[PDB]
Amino acid sequence: CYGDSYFIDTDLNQLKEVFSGIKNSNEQTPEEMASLIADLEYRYSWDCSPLSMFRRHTVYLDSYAVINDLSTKNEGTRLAIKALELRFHGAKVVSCLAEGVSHVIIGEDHSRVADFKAFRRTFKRKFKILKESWVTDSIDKCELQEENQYL
Amino acid sequence: MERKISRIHLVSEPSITHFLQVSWEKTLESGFVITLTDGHSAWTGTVSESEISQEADDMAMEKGKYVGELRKALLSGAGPADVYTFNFSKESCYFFFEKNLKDVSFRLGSFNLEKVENPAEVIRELICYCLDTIAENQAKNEHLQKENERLLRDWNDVQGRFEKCVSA
Repeated sequence: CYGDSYFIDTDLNQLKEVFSGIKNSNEQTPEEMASLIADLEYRYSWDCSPLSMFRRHTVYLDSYAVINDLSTKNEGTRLAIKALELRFHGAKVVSCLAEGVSHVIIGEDHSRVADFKAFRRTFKRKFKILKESWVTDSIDKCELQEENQYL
Repeated sequence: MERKISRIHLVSEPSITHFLQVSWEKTLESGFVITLTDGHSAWTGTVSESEISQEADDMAMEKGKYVGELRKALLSGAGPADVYTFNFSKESCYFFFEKNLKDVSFRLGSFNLEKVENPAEVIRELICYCLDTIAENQAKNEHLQKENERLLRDWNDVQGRFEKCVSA
């Protein structure tokens, strides 16, 4: 129905053109899209790219003074930029500490670490506690550095 | 040319504080000038490299560490660091600062003082220097506030630009 063909092969420019052929499509919801992203990656080993390798991980930040409170944002600190960078790397940034959260980032302050640990022990699936420097280094490697040294 | 003002207490009249000014040109090694004032009458004195060398001969200890001890005693006024007491016999003209370590006492130095004919001049120049410093610091404070506001504005702009780039 669009420009692309069945039999003959197609090159970069051709693809561009056929995309320009289709007007738009906005019938999907974000969840769905992300799901499909992951799916195709798993189907065709798309995770080798420098980015999007965080797509399979949900990331929470200690950007709030009160855990699971949305009215005490601590904007104005490096933590915020860190979070945004995680988002740029495809990490699913989660405002709420849900049981499905995989990664949690903690800054220079460790006062609440114990609480985090408790929550982990409460959850059926445990999430490793990570510091802010981990990613700040891993970016240069564009790869998932071992978390043990940064545990 | 630099100088410093500090507040010291006298054992004889504890209720009433006295004010001590120490002025030096380049470094304390060459020498300096000291004045003591109390709002009515003031005394002055001088020290040269020869005097510090004689005192260092008396105490037989490093020149620089003596100089630093004097710096803390006369300028820092750091109470937490081993408080010590400045006594003064006015008639005998003997202003000495005794060091009181735990269960140990030392005589840190000996001095002589002379009464200036006009204490008004010194007690005016002191406060005049003070007001000049206040004005200079207020000006520098305003400049720093302006520059800090600029920095905050730039930080906000950069944060917004980063956010827009990631969204795109």
